[PDB]
Amino acid sequence: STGSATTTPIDSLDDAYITPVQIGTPAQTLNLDFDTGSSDLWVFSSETTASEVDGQTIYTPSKSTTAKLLSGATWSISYGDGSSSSGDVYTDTVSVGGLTVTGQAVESAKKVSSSFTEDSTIDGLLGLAFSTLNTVSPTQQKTFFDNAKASLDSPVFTADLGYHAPGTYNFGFIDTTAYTGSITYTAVSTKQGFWEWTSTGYAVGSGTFKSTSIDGIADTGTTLLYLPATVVSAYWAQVSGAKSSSSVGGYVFPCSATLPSFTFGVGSARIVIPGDYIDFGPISTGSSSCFGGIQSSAGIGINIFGDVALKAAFVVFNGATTPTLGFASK
Repeated sequence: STGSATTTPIDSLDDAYITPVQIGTPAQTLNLDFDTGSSDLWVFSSETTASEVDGQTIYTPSKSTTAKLLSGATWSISYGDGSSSSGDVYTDTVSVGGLTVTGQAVESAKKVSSSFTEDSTIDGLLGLAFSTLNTVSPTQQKTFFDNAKASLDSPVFTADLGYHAPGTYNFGFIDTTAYTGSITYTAVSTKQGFWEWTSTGYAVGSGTFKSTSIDGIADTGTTLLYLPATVVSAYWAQVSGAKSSSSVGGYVFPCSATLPSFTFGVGSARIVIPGDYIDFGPISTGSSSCFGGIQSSAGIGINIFGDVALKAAFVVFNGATTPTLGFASK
């Protein structure tokens, strides 16, 4: 079996992408953020503290004939940005673009931090990292991908994110019309529970490619590209007036400047991120200082190939016994 769903940016800056997901019987459609950097499927629900809900569509397990409370199970998660959520667990039927999983753990949020409450367009997260990161206690739960794996024609899912435009998440097949050239596959380490891989280098604009190993994670749930200070300083030194600002919390650049492209290596292949993808617009409305899409990973401890990098490629997440990541130009 296969599944195919359209994912749409939530705003004009591609801050996040939402994909409709059907939960329960009869279906309740919620717009979830597909996150390859986490492994919990959690939703805003009828149990979420009324003051922490601001416009989201909520899941109501009492209206679903297939919902079952997973007795005693609780969850609690904290994200890299400091945001957090917790609550209880239900099992229910979950379908993504025609692909159905029965008995999927659906983590009902009882409490959510301000960051989630503010984002009225996001009803929850659908985690696609390895099930070893799932926070359900005392019995760890599987991700939607892990549960669907046996039913899939191929144990893969693909991410084809758009630049200021909708894209697609496909499960169980590779659309040979969505990319150009060939797909370069690279080894994945599942040791930390992430889609962790090694980039073979980088180039800034039309500069020469520097071969150097950069370990990092393929993370659809992170907006920006976070790389070592050395790489980020080499990029921003090519933009007139660019600087790191403590007030803002990152590199900013004059909105009038033209940004060079950024190339990252995948084995012997090169992925080119156009300069336009690195522009995140004014730091405040009317400001002449614009926020950069390439930031330092020094304060995080892990390099992250977020949406800025991923949207420049057709990306294959191969969940076979020996996992791999595939990248192709598009």
